This record gives sequence, C-alpha cells and structure tokens, in this order.
Amino acid sequence: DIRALKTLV
Repeated sequence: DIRALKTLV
C-alpha cells in the first residue's frame, strides 16, 4: 500500500 505516491492501482 504505502511506497511513494500511488495514482492508478
């Protein structure tokens, strides 16, 4: 879930 700044998945 938390990595960098998610947009599409």
